Amino acid sequence: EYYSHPRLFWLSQTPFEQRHIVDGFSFELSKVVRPYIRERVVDQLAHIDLTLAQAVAKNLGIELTDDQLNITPPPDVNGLKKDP
Amino acid sequence: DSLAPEDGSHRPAAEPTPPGAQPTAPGSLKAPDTRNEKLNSLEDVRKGSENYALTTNQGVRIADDQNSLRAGSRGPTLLEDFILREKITHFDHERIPERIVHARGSAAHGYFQPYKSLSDITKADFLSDPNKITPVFVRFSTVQGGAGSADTVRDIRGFATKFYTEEGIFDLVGNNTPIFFIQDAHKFPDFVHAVKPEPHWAIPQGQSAHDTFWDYVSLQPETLHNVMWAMSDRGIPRSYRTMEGFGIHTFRLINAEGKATFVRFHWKPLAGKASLVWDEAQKLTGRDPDFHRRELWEAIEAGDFPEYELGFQLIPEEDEFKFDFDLLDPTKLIPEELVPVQRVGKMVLNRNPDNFFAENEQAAFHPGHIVPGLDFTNDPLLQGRLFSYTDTQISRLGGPNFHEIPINRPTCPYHNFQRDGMHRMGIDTNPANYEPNSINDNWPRETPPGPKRGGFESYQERVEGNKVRERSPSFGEYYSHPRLFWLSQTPFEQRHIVDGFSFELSKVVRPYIRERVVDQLAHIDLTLAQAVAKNLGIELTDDQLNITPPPDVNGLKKDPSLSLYAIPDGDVKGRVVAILLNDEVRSADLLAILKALKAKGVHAKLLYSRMGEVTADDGTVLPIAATFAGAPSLTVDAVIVPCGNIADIADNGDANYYLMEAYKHLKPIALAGDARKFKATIKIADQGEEGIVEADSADGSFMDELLTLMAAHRVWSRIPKIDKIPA
Amino acid sequence: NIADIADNGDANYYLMEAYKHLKPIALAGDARKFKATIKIADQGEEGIVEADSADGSFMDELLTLMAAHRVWSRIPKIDKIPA
Amino acid sequence: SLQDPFLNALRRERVPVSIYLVNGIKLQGQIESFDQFVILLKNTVSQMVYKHAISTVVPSRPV
Amino acid sequence: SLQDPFLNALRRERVPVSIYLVNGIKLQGQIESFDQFVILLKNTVSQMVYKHAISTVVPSRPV
Amino acid sequence: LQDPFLNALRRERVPVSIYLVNGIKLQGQIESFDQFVILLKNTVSQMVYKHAISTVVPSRPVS
Amino acid sequence: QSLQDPFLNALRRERVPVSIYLVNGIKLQGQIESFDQFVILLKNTVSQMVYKHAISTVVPSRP
Ligand code: HEM
Repeated sequence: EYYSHPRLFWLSQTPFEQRHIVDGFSFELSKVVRPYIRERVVDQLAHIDLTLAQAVAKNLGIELTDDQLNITPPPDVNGLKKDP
Repeated sequence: DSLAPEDGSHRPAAEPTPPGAQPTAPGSLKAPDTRNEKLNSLEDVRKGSENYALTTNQGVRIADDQNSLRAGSRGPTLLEDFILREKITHFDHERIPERIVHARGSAAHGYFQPYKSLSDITKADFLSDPNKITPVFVRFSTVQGGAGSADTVRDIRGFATKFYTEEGIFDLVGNNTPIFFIQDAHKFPDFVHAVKPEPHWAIPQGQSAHDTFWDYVSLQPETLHNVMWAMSDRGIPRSYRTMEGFGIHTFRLINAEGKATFVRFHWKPLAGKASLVWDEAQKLTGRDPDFHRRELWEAIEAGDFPEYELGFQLIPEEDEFKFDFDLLDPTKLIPEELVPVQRVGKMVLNRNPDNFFAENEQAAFHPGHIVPGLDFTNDPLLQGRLFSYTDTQISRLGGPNFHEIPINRPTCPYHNFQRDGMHRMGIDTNPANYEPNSINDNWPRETPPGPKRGGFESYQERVEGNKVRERSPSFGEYYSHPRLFWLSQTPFEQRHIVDGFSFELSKVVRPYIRERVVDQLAHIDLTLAQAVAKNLGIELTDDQLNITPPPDVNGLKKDPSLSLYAIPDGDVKGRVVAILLNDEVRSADLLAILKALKAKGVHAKLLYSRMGEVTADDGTVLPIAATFAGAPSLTVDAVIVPCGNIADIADNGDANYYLMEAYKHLKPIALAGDARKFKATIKIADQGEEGIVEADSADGSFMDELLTLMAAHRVWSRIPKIDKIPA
Repeated sequence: NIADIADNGDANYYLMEAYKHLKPIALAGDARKFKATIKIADQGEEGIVEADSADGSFMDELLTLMAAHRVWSRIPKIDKIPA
Repeated sequence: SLQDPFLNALRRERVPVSIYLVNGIKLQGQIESFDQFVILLKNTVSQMVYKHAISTVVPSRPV
Repeated sequence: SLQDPFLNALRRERVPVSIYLVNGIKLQGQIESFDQFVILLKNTVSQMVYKHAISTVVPSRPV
Repeated sequence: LQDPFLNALRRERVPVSIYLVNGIKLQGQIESFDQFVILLKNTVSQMVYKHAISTVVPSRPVS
Repeated sequence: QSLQDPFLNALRRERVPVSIYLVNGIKLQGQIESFDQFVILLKNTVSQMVYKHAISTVVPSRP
């Protein structure tokens, strides 16, 4: 299982903390030269949270597809919606 | 279903291509056609990878490389997992000692050839025939910082060339200044400890701006000449391609009759001289600390081979004493006004290595690797160096057999009676391991010295004196060379020197050291000491103000060869320009921009607020290489902002600051059409200003004004205007 | 003597960088004229402590901003500043 | 004379060339002008090259 | 012919030049005057350069 | 003598070794000549000056 | 407009020490004893004769 922990992490973060995460990925990803890698990392992000993948994909100039937009988020972790 | 992209965009073109165009790649895959005898001799130890099975080092194919062998899908790891143990073990022992100094360094392959036979003055086989091509390996470097320190630090640069000649390896191990810090190798470690991080806490990294270094300087004025160079823009080059290189010591050339001629070696950059400015250099260590290593790598992939011209200062034996400093003192330069540099040949650096550890990290340069035709002098710093570069290999590269490491392997024959190191590769078949030996008819044999292909024999210099530990009195002059240096520099160059000292000195915590360094500066030039002392808040005393300047050097009041920018020889081929995009670039602007630049070999990188693409006004699709923040003005030589939807970027913090930083660092800026509204941020007048190219659109005229600013490297005239801008 | 530093590139940028990185800034008396560079309003702004002089109140507002570490509320306003 | 028909070609064709000097240096650019004694070689600037110091002219493509 | 206007402008404009000789030495300075056969290059002293020995004359910037 | 000898190499289209003053050895076939220059062919056609040539050596004998 | 004759005459007349760099890079020192169209007599400790076609540059040891 790969996604529910990232998700937990992400939803525990304050809004400004999440901008930072977004900008973190966008910055790093932008120095990956081979763009197919950028896409594949975005694809992973789609499985964690769609807000997140949208923001990053915007910043890299990527359109999430219909497929990607519909990806079911992973389960809560033991019924948790956040951990402060 | 394999993991490479379907369209093949994982794999770079085997073609000269610009910085950013392609992923970078090992020389043998990016430039397979480039060859030379060294690079082909390496073939036996290269390893490919495609269409091969993953295996243990012992040859066993691996089936699962994703798991330890455990008792159960959730049990302990077992000691019988030899695949895991080998894989981890090798990883565990990956690292070898970094260099004591010049640990941080960047290399490439290439070749050299002489312009004409030099047999008049030396029997050095590699200089015997202009048709003789000699493969080289060159490593440029900093001095102080560790192997993982920054590239653009204010330090000396090293410049080491290994010549793989037909009569042995010749190592030319030089720096980017023509003198050294110290006079006798016995104080080598003292100085190096003084500039290296402080021992209690390991601070600062690749910087001289600390207490101990200046403490030392202040107590050993022998250092001042080279410290001058360091503080100048010389100590923060633009590119390894854009600095001069020096052998420093006087050596000897020896010809077929045994005539000795003194010589000092030079590398002269066909790219010309160019250096950054401090704020730019310092902040660039943060924005891209691999800046030099990168620029070198890319320049080479891009076809912009770094070229340097090997030149000699030659001084006849009977001139030893004509100069009013000592030729053997390594803290003195030979002014080119008194001895000019004669270009002798040329070196081209035309291919990157395949593996950085294999080839760079393990290479061993040593100045005492000379050949017949060359010899040493009594320079007491050189004398020292001879000892150290052999010794240190024993622990850096693990033993006496370091010459067997592929990159270090000679390309001519090598045979002797030396047996048995650690990690011995060669398997000697000689029935004998000693000479004289009758059992193998004394092979291999001594070779009497001769015109070419002879034994090495030292020049039979007369030695007369007692066994003493004493500095030559003739070395006792410290100031006239600094003075010479300083008066050769342009006014803006001197501001930089001043600000150099002021900055460094300001991070010396113990103020009495600041005073003592100022006192030294007083003995070199009073202008200089005043400016620095002002900036540190020090009043020179009456005593200090009256200090007599040192003599001219052999009647010289300046030497233009010591300035970077006296006579600009700045060259645009290989340089890079930032193009600031908006979502609606006026295509015929851009067409003309890239077309002009391309004609003079100048690279562009198209930048935006985000990655991906934007579209031109005519619907040409413009791929973005990095964002404004991703590739700061630091990394480029100029900034161009074409017309279009200026509204898109007009209020963008990052695009504005791109320009403000660029302006503060004296870079050319070119604004077309509505882009001229950016003049507002750079607090420029509406009248215009020199260094800001502006027009309704980018045309013949617009581009030429810009490229011409670039041939001047920087806009020095801007200096007075930049203190008001807050960047 | 604010006049001393008022037009100094480095002192201004010190403030601009500090502001872009969401740090607390405190300006007494004529130092308030630096608000101009940070493109701050005359009304005030949260995260910029300001007053005729440094007193009990001035210092406490500042130290309290510090207990919050950074001025997160500033984020929306920083993209216009060019630092 | 064969010098000039050839030099003229290279000039009007703005072909890039490699001038090899007797001293063994290599020069590069585009031929801007020439007479009985010099060649002007265009790059960033123009440079005057003495034909007495030139050993060989090589074009970057046949003309 | 060409030498003359080229040299003349360098001088008149006081623009720094480099002069690469056949012996592999590179002289620098400002062109003071010339001749059928020589050039005077100003630095600390003026010095006399025999044209037969010059291979290229290289301006530091456009004229 | 220069023209009997050159024409013979040109007409027979024989490989020649041209050594220069610096010591460099060039190779190929002589396509045409002039009072001042020679055109040597192999990969590209290049223009050598006679003042820079030291010796022309035929790869094989002519009349 | 000859310059090389006034220049060389001035040097000898004032008996001022000079450096003469030859075409192979070699430095000669002395005072000019007298000269020709074709040679210079350089008085050092011995009077020696230097061919002008072999001289690159002539350098006064003062203005
Ligand atoms: C003359 C001034 C000097 C110059 C131009 C100079 C040049 C250098 C350069 C460029 C390197 C980096 C070599 C590389 O890329 O592998 C270096 C490394 C080294 N130098 Fe210095 N150096 C100087 C003074 C000294 C002195 C005085 C000593 C000791 C007395 C010393 C001992 C070393 C050692 C032991 C290494 C590196 C370890 C190794 O490569 O085996 N050098 N030298």
